[PDB]
Amino acid sequence: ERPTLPIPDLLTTDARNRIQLTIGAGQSTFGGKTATTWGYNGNLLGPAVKLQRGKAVTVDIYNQLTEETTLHWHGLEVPGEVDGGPQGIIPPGGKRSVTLNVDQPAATCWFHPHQHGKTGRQVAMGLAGLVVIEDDEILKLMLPKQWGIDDVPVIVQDKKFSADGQIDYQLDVMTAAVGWFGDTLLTNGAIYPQHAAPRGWLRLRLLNGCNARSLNFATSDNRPLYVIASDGGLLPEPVKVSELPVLMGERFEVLVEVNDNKPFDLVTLPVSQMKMAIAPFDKPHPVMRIQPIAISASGALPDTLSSLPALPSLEGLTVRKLQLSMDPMLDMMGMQMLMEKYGGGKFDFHHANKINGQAFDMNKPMFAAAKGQYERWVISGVGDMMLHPFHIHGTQFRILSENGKPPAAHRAGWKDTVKVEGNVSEVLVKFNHDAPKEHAYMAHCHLLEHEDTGMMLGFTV
Ligand SMILES: [Cu+2]
Ligand SMILES: [Cu+2]
Ligand SMILES: [Cu+2]
Repeated sequence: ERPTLPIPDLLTTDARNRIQLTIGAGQSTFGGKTATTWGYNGNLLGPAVKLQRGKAVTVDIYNQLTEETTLHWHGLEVPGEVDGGPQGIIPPGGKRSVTLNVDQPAATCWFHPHQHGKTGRQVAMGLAGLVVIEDDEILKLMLPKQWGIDDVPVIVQDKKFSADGQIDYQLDVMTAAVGWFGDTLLTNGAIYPQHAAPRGWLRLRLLNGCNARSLNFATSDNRPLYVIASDGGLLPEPVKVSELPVLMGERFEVLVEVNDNKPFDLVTLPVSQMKMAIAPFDKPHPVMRIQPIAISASGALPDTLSSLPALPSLEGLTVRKLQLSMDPMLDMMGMQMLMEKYGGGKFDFHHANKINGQAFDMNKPMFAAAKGQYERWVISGVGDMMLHPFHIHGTQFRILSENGKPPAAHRAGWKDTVKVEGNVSEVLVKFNHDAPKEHAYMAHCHLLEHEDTGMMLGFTV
């Protein structure tokens, strides 16, 4: 009765150097009840696009939805033209082709809609896919690499459903304040699936694909997780942890030992968002069952994985300050609402959340950043106690200060997201590619309902 963990197709180019992605609506079943869902190349979620560093691929994108959408390639160091800006809106029945030039270390990135004001809803409906970047360096390590066997993507997402089974998503005052949270946890679209893993090392490419919920991975029997990669790729050495917090939109790759016939679970532990943990995420929650099989796998975990460049001197680097702000009444409303779950004048919430006192204006980039030079961006969330995972397009950056303190070792490598939660973060960013006004990059909170209600800025390079 325990469903098998679905494995996204790992797609490579055809003989024409092309990959096709179709965006469309279908049906899925959750807990025995059908729901209308959206997917790439299917009814729900999407495939994993395989890229090779230093090689070009062209992606043909067909929008079969009845509304506009866009595609954001989260974590890719690509020109702003790839996401597209206004030219990046794909009308119903429209086609968009993008040629991806992959010039960054091996990493697990992802892709998802980014229509402003509607990103939360389109992700909630089902749209997300993966990007697997490979390079020469990672292949020489002889990591677990049999996709779907000992090298497995694990996209973890919550959803809220109505009584009839349909996805229950509404961007209203309360969801704009706190985010969209559900009580049903999905793993590659399935409820508590199991994966059969050969003996030895099992590699999990973890993605927190929730709109607003932070996760904290561990195992049911407290066996450790060996973190080998963050958002932007390999760490210099594996970092062993007993638990692994993962913010919305973040990825980590971990190895876990499969050493006998005893099944065990990947779980997620309670997280305080504000300072409340709400059922059914107020105690450890299963994510998926790992079922050992008698076959042994040959993946290895070397002592050294990669090399990170030394941080440059901070003297002389441009400093950019970004102040996140939540509307005080959304902030208050959200605190009271969570306190109860845990236990007029013309206001428009669609532009109520802000950066540097401005809600996102698609026609006015806030600044231009330098191309090819390190900058220090300082992001403050001092006005409220909510979690804002801050994401910057076009770069894999280094965290200098995460929410007031130097980053943990497994978060000190390549990142595209930094925690901001009532304190101040500082990141060292470099943009290798152009993004003109008509194809501007974005920087924003990745709690999707916050960015949909104004907590985003555009910038050019
Ligand atoms: Cu994203
Ligand atoms: Cu936020
Ligand atoms: Cu974004």
